[PDB]
Amino acid sequence: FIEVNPRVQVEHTITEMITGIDIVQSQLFIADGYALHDQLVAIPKQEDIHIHGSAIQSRITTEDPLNNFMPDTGRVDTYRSTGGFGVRLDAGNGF
Amino acid sequence: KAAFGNDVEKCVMNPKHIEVQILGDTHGNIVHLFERDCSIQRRHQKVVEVAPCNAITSELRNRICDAAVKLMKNVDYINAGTVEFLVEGDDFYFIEVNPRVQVEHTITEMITGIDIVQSQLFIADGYALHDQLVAIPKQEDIHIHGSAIQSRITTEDPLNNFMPDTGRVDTYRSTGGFGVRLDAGNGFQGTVVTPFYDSLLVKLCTWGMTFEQATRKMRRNLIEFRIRGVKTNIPFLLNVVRHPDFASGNYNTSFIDTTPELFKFPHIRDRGTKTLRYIGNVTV
Amino acid sequence: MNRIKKVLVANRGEIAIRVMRACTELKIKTVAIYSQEDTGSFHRYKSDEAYLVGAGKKPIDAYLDIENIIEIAKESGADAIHPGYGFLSENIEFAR
Repeated sequence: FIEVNPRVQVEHTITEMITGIDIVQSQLFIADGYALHDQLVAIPKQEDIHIHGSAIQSRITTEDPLNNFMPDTGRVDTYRSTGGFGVRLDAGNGF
Repeated sequence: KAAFGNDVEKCVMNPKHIEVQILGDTHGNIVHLFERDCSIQRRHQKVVEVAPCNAITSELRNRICDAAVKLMKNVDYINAGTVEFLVEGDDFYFIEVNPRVQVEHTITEMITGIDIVQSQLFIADGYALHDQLVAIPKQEDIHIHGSAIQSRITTEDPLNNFMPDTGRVDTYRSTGGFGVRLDAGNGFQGTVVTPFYDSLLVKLCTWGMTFEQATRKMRRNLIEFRIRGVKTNIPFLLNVVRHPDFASGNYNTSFIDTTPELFKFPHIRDRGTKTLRYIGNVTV
Repeated sequence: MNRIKKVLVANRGEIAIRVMRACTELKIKTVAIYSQEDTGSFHRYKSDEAYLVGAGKKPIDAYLDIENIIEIAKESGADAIHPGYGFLSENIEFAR
């Protein structure tokens, strides 16, 4: 053991992708009090929770590695994202 | 004669349009990637495609799929292609065969986990389906994870009877998040749509463990989209996706047309645009 | 990946792009083709190379100039051609 985070984490996406379970939707159901295994919440019994595939996440940031990762600033004149099979994007300050 | 170079079967009542995706290598290995339900259609034109089909029994599904396999095995079929079927009650019947990738191949990718087009390329290089690099499992090992719905945002305007609007897209803001895939067509901020080619801007597919889950994500995504400069079919797709008979999962080819409400659209004011009209007016 | 080092994408639009994405994911060079009316379509910028095809041709006819495409395919060094869907996807003469 090293630490415990009582919150959503940045990297929760990948776990969503391999389990199939929408974490944040679940967070909201739980705060409304529903049980994990209710019909609506649709989280399966632990025995029934499996891994599909694997998922890698990387965060594109304005940290510039030539300038020792000093977050560059300014206006984004051109932003063209990607997509396709097996690609998810969670947009931040990116338009 | 007008449509094609060249100038009769028993009509059917309220069928369900079901396709099966097939992959075969140069080494006589053939596999199916399960069905897709394209029963939602307008004047017999596919609109919203869903996989897998929720409303059929697994026993049936396998029968249909195995039927498709038997056929493509019989022809020693190579690479990717699709066998279409029409389905009534518990009887199914062959309709057509597409020896190519289909537009709606995405959803099958999403439930199987198998990259079809990557596979197409491996197969054309000749590798066996079950090679290490190609990593397609034995049929027994191919399963369904969740379900996925695909809808194609186009410039067809439903007020103008789906005449593909033309022009420049001044604002195009796509969506994303868990269980959302986008396959971009002619859909970036600068682009101008010509009328010469088809109307499609972007293909929006969403996935969920349960189809009811996926439908939710589709709803949100469709609303979230901001496209300006051209009319689109979004408000139409929203009405079909909102419709309760769609969420039920029991629909047939005759589901559109039979339901006129979908063609009635909310009279939405954007306070915002009208505000800019005023401001712009008095400014000039 | 073995005997395909480079591939031509004998199509436009969404489907063209999907293929390119696949190739690039497999370290395969890609070549696009665009009609005169499609000098603007962003599928042409998404490839490693691109050439105009249907010169003087009616816009739909342009992506069906079989012979042209092969010349383009041969000049490019394209080991293979992916026709996507629609257009020459099902055309026998081309396949042959």
